Amino acid sequence: KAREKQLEEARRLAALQKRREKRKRGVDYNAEIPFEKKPALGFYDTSE
Amino acid sequence: MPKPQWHPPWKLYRVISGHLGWVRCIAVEPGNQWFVTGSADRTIKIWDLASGKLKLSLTGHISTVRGVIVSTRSPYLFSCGEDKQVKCWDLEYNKVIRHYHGHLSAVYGLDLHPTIDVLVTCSRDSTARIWDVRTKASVHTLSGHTNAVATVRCQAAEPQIITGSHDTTIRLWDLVAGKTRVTLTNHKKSVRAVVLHPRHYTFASGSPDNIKQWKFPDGSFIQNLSGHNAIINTLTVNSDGVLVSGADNGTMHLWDWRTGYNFQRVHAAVQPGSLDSESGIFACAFDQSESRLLTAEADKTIKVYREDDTATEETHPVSW
Amino acid sequence: TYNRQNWEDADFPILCQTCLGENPYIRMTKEKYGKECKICARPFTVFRWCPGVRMRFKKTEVCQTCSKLKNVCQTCLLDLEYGLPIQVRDAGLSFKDDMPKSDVNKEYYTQNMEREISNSDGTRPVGMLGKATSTSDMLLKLARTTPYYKRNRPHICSFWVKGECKRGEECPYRHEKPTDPDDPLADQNIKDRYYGINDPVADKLLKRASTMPRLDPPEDKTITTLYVGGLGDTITETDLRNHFYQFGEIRTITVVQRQQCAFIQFATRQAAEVAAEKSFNKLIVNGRRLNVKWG
Amino acid sequence: SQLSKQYSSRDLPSHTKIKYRQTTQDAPEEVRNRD
Amino acid sequence: PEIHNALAIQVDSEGKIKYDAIARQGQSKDKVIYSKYTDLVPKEVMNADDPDLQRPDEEAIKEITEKTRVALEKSVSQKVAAAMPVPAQYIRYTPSQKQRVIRMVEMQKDPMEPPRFKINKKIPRGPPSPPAPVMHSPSRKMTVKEQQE
Amino acid sequence: AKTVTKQRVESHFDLELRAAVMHDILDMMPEGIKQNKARTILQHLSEAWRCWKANIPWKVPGLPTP
Amino acid sequence: SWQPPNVYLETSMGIIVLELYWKHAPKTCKNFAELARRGYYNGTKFHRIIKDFMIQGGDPTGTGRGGASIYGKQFEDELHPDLKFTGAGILAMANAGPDTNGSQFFVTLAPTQWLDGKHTIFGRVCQGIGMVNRVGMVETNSQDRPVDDVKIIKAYPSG
Amino acid sequence: DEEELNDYKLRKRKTFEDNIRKNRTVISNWIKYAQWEESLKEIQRARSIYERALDVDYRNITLWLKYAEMEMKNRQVNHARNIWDRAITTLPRVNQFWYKYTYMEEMLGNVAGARQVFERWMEWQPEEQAWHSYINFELRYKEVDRARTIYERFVLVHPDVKNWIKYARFEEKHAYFAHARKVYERAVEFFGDEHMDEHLYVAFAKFEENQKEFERVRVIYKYALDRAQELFKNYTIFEKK
Ligand SMILES: [Zn+2]
Ligand SMILES: [Zn+2]
Repeated sequence: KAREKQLEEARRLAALQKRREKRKRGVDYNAEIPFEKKPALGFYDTSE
Repeated sequence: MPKPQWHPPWKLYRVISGHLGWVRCIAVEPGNQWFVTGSADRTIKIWDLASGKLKLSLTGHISTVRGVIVSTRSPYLFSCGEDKQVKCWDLEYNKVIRHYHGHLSAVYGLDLHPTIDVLVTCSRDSTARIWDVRTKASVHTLSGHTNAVATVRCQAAEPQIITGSHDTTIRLWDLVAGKTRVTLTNHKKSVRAVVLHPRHYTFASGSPDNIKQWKFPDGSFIQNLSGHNAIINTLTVNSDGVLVSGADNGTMHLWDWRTGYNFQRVHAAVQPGSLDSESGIFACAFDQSESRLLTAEADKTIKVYREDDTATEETHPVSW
Repeated sequence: TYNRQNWEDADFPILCQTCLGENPYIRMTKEKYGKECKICARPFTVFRWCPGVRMRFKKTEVCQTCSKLKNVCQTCLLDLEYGLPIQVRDAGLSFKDDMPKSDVNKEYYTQNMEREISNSDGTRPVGMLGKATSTSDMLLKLARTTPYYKRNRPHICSFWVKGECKRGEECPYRHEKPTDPDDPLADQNIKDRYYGINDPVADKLLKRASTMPRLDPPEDKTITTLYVGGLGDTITETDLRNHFYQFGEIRTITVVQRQQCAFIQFATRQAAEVAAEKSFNKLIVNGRRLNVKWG
Repeated sequence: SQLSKQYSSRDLPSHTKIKYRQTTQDAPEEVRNRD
Repeated sequence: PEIHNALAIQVDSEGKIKYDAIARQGQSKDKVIYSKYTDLVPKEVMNADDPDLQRPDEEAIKEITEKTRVALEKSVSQKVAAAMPVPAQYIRYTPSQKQRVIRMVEMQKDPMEPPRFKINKKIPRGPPSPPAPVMHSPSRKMTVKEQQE
Repeated sequence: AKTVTKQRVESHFDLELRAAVMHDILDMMPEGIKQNKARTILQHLSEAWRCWKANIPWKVPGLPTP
Repeated sequence: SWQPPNVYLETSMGIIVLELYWKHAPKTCKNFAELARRGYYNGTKFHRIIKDFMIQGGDPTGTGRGGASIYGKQFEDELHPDLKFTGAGILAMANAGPDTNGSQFFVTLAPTQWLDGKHTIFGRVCQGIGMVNRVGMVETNSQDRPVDDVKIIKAYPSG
Repeated sequence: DEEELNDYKLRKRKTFEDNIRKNRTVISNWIKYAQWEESLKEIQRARSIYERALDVDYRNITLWLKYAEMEMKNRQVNHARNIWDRAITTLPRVNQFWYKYTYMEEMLGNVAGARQVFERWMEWQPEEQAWHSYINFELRYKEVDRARTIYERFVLVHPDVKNWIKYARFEEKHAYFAHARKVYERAVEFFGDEHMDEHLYVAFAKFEENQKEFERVRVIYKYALDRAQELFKNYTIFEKK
């Protein structure tokens, strides 16, 4: 919990240290939708 | 509102004991000379039809034998177990000659095509597999049921494959694509047994909700038989139209196929040394003569009923 | 856990006229599962052949499912309807399709659309065919119609780049000196050209398409009367009236042979601006090349 | 799986024939006429 | 002369908008969809002596058996070709943009050659078929005695 | 899929027994009941089998009859 | 004779009362009125369906280039200045070829001056123009023909 | 702090995807993931999460309710109408979907097409609450003859003495006294005429007491002739009146 948050903060500090100074075939959750299932439309939906 | 016909009732005339496990399935030799019971003692026991003597007993399934069928045109025994295996047995050497392996979970039922001679096996991994008999290869894998498929019917008419599963749906399959074409969600409970009429191009489905009669090939919903609303594990129909519905509470309910009129409600007894919970019907099957009824009870007994031949229409009236 | 994309095992590669070549009498080779797709990595059907004489022995790059997705060439990776990059066509018509960048989601979505095409007819550039019919708005000012063979021209002899091709003219690679490596047009990432993202050829053709005033016109100070130079007496008032009858009513259709001016003016200002944008060095009225300006 | 190249020794071609019921083995031609 | 994204509305004249076109989503018209109250209601009991309530007999059964047997034997031969260890055609291409003659020839695939690509790709499964309209009887609401029963 | 060998007999047998318990417990449930409590039924069954192994009289008076 | 100044059509799509310019295209109006009296264009499918531009239906060939007309096989495409495919609610004859006009009615609620020079305009749909636009706004395949076929139920060729 | 928020969102999305891959059946991870995306204002991503949750299991009421509720709370009103259309066409036997879609398209929508949809549910024949709510929505749309036809359809579908008494009271309150007397006569001669419960007869006697009390005395005498203590008290009240 708190130790995991402190480890994440230390990893973020190491990340900014490495940025100041691959992805191993992962799935980038923030960059796009992890799996896309589009909603169906019918008799409506000119969207926004 | 038609007046229903009078099928005569039935009476119990022999009870066979001797299994140390639950009598899971009953198959009859197609020449009606003997029958065979696959038990939960992992025993495939050939019994005499007339004398009732134990002809033979075989082992080999490491888990519970769920299904036993003997081929009507080949001298082969196809026994599916819960050990994710199906054994093909040559009865001339009385040996397992062929092995069907590839289901990821325990196989609960099997069926054969009467003319194409192809195997379909419904299992606990929510799938059935369609195997060539000789080469033991699953040339198809039917999927689409979300729950484990309780039973499968393989008929020569259209559609060939009728799968009843525990996700309250019935799937009716086009065989040549291996794809489901009709799906019936109308049962509120788990579809555990289905029975086909051999001539009327119709079938019925037993569930804890109700019994539902349909019609091939689109699955058009003919009738809803209320009553016998327990967990109907097994079903059979006569050439007369005598429908026997057997549930896991040990009661037999007997009906007309056409009108759906329940003409008989008989609860059988149990073994002397047995619990009251040990009354549950795993396989009801007519003989090839359509004269004797074999019920596979959960107190490790086989109860065979005869027709109540002394019955008349005024001693046993047809209600409404 | 038993999921995979199926293999592109099919004939009929959908190719450009440019990579297709000039010979009607074509000898052909086909590998079944020789290579994999360059984008979705399915094992696809390789089509290798010789279109002409001075050749690369050209062959297909990506799978037929990816080509069915994007309507581009299997070799040239440019759009089959116009000869343009898919970045140019997506900027012209619709750029809301895109593709996921992660490999697992890309393969899963590729399996989903592969199942969709397998349940579909088979010869269709997916969903935006219904919105891609509105073409020749501006992209056909620079869309190719000629079969371009200088991109089918074979690769450069790197041995004679080093000056050491002892074969000379026996070497089938090109004995001409290469292009500029510092030129960003020489970079050409294949995944970028597929995705329609920052392709330098597409940016160069967009920069070129920003140069011509093919639909600018409007040199008249809030006046519908636009004078089309280059018309002369060949373009009369009847051609301008027939052009403005589709846009509505013609307020002033006239021809002046002194200034060679086709004076076109619709009744509506928007219709007059649309007619001037059509005739601003992009339309011909009665066989006369019109170029819209102030009138 | 249409693509696998691993072959078990239980996956070999074996028992490829199917014997059928003769008239001594209760053939379906006599099952129909027999009651 | 004197003047100078939704879905398609499927109205079968008197029937105000067929909602079976909403009940099927990517499913084609060949699949039967039980979606109406007419689909929900049963049929009345009638005469079982009926060619509607009879089999399509041995000729149609045997033709179905032969066609299914031929297709399944084709599938078995495909499985033997896929699991068992071991012409210059003249076609016309129409580019629609001239028409060309292709001497369609395949190449010699090498048996002195290992498998190329790894086929143990573990990706998550795709979406299933679109769901059926859940036809059921109207529900029997349980009492509170039934709920702590 | 792997064969059920000698070392995997009891685990697969208890797994299939538990799956049979789930299939034979999902089917007398009527409409309603959010607290299905199949984990609690598994705890009741495991305590019943453990008390039969221990020859202890096992009884939960709050338990439905079928 | 059968020279309809207006024609009424009630079908599944709705009711359209299209005024036919008999003073502009007299031979085309006579052919359309005699074909409506004989039932030649009634009940046939919607042949041509452009993306909200032209909806031609009633062709016996079903493609939009054929169609049996009452002027003798295919009617003469006799266009006039008073009857041009423009404005809202334009009714035309299905003339996809030169001097070959079918008895199919074509609805164009937008300016269709490209089809006006090649197709004879029957007249201006003063009533039912919104229903004609709603019929013509339905998308079709690449041959301007959708899966759904629009037929004709009842027709009144008054005049 | 943008890269720190991206790393936090990556960690939270990775733990959400780990909970999904651990238990695909448990929809609480899907619901919390979708509400986390809605709190992070990824509305289309939350729509994708709800769509994949419905693809895994479409049989949950709360998934459709949550996704319709977030589409209604956002600007996705037409998308919420799509959600309700799919939920109706997949589950026509769920009363809460019908009630919530007609409430949303009657308050936020104010659509009489929603009343036509609710009449399509009347052709699916619900319980009495839905028929009375369609009667009350016809009265809120200020058409009393429409609500009379809806109550006549309810008397045809689920016939009851209380339903026919409610029809008589509705026709009396809809300024149709002759139709109220005809409804009372049809309740006497149709709604349990063979049963003879003497309650529709008592309601007809009350309607005839509202109209003309000689007919009330005749109806009470006929009910006392057809019938008990209540009929004797009604005949005594008609004699004393
Ligand atoms: Zn090309
Ligand atoms: Zn690809």
